Amino acid sequence: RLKIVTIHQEPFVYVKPTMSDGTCKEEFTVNGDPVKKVICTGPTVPQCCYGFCIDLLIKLARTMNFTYEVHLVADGKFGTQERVNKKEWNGMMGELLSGQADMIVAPLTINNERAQYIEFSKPFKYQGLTILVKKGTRITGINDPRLRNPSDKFIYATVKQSSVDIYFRRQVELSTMYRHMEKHNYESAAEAIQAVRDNKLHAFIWDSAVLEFEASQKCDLVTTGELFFRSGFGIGMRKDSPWKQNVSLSILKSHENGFMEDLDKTWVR
Amino acid sequence: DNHLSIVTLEEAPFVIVEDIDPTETCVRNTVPCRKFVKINNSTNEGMNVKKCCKGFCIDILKKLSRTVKFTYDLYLVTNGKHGKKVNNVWNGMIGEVVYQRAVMAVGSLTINEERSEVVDFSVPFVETGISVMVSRGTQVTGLSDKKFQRPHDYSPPFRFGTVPNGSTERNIRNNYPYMHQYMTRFNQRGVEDALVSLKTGKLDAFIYDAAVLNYKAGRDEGCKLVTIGSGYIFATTGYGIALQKGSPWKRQIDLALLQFVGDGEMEELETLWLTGICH
Ligand SMILES: N[C@H](Cc1cc(C(=O)O)nn1-c1ccccc1)C(=O)O
Repeated sequence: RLKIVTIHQEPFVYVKPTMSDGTCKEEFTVNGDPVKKVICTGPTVPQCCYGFCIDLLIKLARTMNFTYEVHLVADGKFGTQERVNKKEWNGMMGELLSGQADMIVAPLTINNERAQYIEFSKPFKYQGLTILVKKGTRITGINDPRLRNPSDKFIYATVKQSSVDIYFRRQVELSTMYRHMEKHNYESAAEAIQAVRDNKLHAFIWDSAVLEFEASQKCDLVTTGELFFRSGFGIGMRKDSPWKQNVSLSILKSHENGFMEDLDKTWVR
Repeated sequence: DNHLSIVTLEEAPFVIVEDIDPTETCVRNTVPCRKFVKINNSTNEGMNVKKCCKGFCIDILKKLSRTVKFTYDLYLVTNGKHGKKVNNVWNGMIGEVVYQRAVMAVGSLTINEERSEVVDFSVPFVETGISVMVSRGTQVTGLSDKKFQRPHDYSPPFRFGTVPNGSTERNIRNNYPYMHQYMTRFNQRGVEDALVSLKTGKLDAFIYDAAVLNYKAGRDEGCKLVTIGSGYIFATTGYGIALQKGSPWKRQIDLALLQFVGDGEMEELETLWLTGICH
């Protein structure tokens, strides 16, 4: 019985209240296809979980025949490595290596950092990083003056303890932007996004699979379009888990099957 | 041991092959690469010919040789292309690996389920997939476009095709049976062959490896041939290094590749070899 952790991140994981009798509200798509929902415990009430990853967890659970319990990550973070001297990981990463999760199913970005300590499946989604701005605000993209030059008249940030924070911190040439950002990063993408709608935040640097989806729904927002960096989401597992190879075999299969395609038409596009 | 037999396969811009400088030395961003060249078509005898090899993946192979610290004897594959299981005996680059004639294959080799059951693939180092090239102005979502799955639902019916006997043809044959049947009469010789049929209005669309269609579109004179957005690419995947099942090198190769995408060294190679003049 695998313990799967995950994290609220539309459109990959919607997290929605339970009905009275502890069941999830039955739902279909406007294309007439059933909306699978699994119970997920978290910050500690059980709730209802669905979305792109969730269907993907169900295909994996069926393909490789296991059972599972899902929960939301304790600290609500993706995970970076921090000092205590020893070092430790926060968010989904720390839970994966502590044994609190047997597998991460989420938009977990694959990077050399994480991959040193955990195994990733072959990517299940190909995406990148982009910038989300409130429509009306018009910057040219990653090299816009008001961005390469930092100043508290135009505030831009990413998400605390994420692959984007790692990315902006590992690279000596991103030092100025990163010095601006760490004074402004948000604990979660919903917060950060809700700020851009409240004018409190001006540019969000986040995953295009998520930011592009927020522009197509919340039409007060929009992104740049330019992808200044490209990255992939993988399933995370502990070093040498029995599952790693069959998991990624199942990801390749689902790409060629068009299964991932149908997830994109259901959740992302 | 850290001296390694590596197989590759010519396919500009990922691997580009040149004769040796006449001198017999491979100068510049070229690396030596031998090729066993047959004497005639009715004997197994041949000579090992010396050539020089450059390109996007050759630059990859260089960085890995420096980062992961190995040396290598690169050769090109004589029997087959990327690797096809023919009566359960692989040819291509995959076959040189499975039958332990190379310990890794470097090239424009796509990562698929079938190959992964017999070789190990490193993390992908360039995104590819199945994509659609059209002349600018044709409106097409992607492979799963209705104008492709039910072609006679539109008048005139679209004229599209691919180059048969590859992965694009096979993938389509399995996923869209009636699309496969219809586009058969529109099979192409090869990529340069199908571009011209696009540009002279003979063909309406070309369905093929997405990295290769992007690279073509980048360097198309007049910038009139275009591919669909990256978000409409089907069976997204990527090029990777094939190693042997259980290879002890896969770990250092994966870390090395993810480092090169992380610190910018990969985007630089992309801009060096892959980015063209259109858009
Ligand atoms: N790299 C080639 C694969 C390439 C050639 C074929 C073909 O000739 O049809 N199409 N693709 C492709 C199919 C799906 C995803 C990505 C690429 C390989 O290794 O075969």
